[PDB]
Amino acid sequence: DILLTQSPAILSVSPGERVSFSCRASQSIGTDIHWYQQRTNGSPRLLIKYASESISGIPSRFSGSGSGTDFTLSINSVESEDIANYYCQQSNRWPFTFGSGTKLEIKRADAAPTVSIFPPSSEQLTSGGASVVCFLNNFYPKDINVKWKIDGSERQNGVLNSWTDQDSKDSTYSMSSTLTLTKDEYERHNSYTCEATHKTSTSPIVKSFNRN
Amino acid sequence: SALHWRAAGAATVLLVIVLLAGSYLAVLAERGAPGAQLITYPRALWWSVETATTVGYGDLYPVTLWGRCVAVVVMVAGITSFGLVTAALATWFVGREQERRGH
Amino acid sequence: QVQLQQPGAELVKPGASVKLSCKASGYTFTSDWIHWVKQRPGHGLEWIGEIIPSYGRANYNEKIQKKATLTADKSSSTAFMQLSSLTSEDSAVYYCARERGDGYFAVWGAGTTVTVSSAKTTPPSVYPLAPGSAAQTNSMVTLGCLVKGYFPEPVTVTWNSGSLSSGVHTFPAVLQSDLYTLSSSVTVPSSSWPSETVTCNVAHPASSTKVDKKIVPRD
Amino acid sequence: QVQLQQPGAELVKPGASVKLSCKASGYTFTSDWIHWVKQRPGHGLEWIGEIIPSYGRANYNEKIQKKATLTADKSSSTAFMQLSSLTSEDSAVYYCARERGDGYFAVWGAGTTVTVSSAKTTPPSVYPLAPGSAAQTNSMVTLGCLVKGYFPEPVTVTWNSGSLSSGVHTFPAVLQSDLYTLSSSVTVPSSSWPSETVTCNVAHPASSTKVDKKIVPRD
Repeated sequence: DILLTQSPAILSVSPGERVSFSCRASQSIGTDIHWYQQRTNGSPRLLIKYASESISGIPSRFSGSGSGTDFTLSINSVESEDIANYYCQQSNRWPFTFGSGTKLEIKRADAAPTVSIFPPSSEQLTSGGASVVCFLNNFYPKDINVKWKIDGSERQNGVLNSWTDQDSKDSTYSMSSTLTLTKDEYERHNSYTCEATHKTSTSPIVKSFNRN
Repeated sequence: SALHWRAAGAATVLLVIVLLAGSYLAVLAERGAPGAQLITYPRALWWSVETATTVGYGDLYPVTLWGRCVAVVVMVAGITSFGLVTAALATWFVGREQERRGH
Repeated sequence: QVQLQQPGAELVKPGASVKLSCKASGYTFTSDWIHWVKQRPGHGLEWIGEIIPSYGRANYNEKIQKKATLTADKSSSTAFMQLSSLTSEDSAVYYCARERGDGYFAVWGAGTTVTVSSAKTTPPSVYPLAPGSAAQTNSMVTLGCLVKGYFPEPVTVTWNSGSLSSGVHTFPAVLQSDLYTLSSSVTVPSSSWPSETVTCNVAHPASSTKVDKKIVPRD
Repeated sequence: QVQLQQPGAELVKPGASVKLSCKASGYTFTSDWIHWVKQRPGHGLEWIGEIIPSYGRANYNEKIQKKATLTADKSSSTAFMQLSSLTSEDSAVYYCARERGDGYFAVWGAGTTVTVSSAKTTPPSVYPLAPGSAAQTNSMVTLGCLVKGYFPEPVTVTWNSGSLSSGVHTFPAVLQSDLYTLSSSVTVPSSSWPSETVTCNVAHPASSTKVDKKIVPRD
């Protein structure tokens, strides 16, 4: 079987710069290589066929070159929508095979998080539960800390965080922090505060609310 | 329309049909054999042509039993079709030479 | 258009089996192959197998254990993959794709999330996320909704039934006690809410559930 | 021889385009290809593309972004390359070359220096460089001339209109405030000057300028 090697696995470029993805076949496969784009939660999408042939609907920005064993997919002037994984696939010999894929990453200008705290809903309280939700949205870089404080006191029990992959709309990241409690334990406290520490500010960004 | 010409026409049509079916059946025989190259329709058609003509470059060839069987039919159809054209040219020349000799 | 249609999700108890479907539309040719491709979470694309519906011949990846079995129904333009005797190693997104016999996958299905576990299906609970009233408004406002306590993956979240797409984040689910939880975020001009209405739509294919939730300011 | 003739220089504002020409003489065959080759300063030779003028078919390097477009005028025996939407990355010497369809470039043009910038053309100023009078003479004497304040590159410097070639150095230009400066040096028998005359000839293709300057001793 033909092994397809894509290396490096991650590629970091700056907005509007040229980028080139590498595909290497373990033996000569002519020009029988096609390239696919997979965004977060999406299915693959054909970009280039037979190494260099344009697919209608695909930005002119994308091109392909190579033959034999060495193949390249190129983006002249990257933009945020190009943030995805990129797979090559050979059809020269049976069975068809895929490369392991390369992620495009864009290094954009630093951006402070937009922070929102949300008190739990009356609908959720109605069922004996309470979740305080914090959003830290559209920041860059991805390194960020979130701290919870109840009535001034730090809190770590019952905190689940989730980070998005780099957003294909603006090359930023986002993260949610969710403190879950009983209705009872939520009723037994006043102020809930969400504190974000990010490179773009020596002071933490803080959002709070009083159950009262 | 004399026989040898109707047959040359018939042979040529029949070869085109063998080329097309052979392309299609070769891909169907060869997919599933690791290492096989005779596995997409456009180049299988080119492969059937260069087999029917007995050129056989070696860029493409079947490796399975049934792809080899499809190949044989294609070879025989091709050699037979071209031989039938040759035999029709023989008949035309032989007839013309009778007349030219007043026989 | 949608040229290949696949169910969003199938949950399968360990050791059981499942038939995955793929209904094709658009141009169908005698020559078309339907391919199946497996993607495990955090992993790449894995070619499983192929079938030609017009003749019914199928090939499978040898390099991986053969749990699959491919059939097609020419009448229904539907290709089927039967994965049998599944394990946790078989939980994956399974795509189907159409190839015109010329080597590339021109069009793909949206894929079926197959989860192997013993846990029961659970539709999610959807909750609004409107700001507290002591929160200051900028030129933009941020709303959300909270999808918690569902199983298995996935859920789809849209805003105003697809019309809202700019300003949208949906966070990856986290798994807690055999139930999943995620949130989704939307940002509209402060101007534009609640004057114009904002609703999140949450579909959970494994339980055939879809729910709407309007995001209104708090009382 | 001169078998291919190309203009010395083209200056192109960023984002603009330019048509490069290549007029062929000598034997022309139905089979001949004209090739284009890019060389960036300090870098090697880069194959851009080819055209067959008799049929008008052209091929381009895929591995590099495609700004070019190749045409030919069979009547004028002239091949054209249209590079469009240029950037600093496109500033280079562009050669044309003739290949008889047997794989090698038997003959080359002198090449066109293409400069991408927003600066204006500026013909150079040429100044004599004769020794001071307190300088002692050896069996050889060294003269020069100074080509300063021009843009873009290049300039050609010859001495007595090509007849003087031994004893000649021309130094690479240096760039200062968006103007180039270089000098050229010539060494003749002390004997032979100023008895016989020494003149430097400075052509600046981008401004269609050519000037002579006789090097006479100082007053």
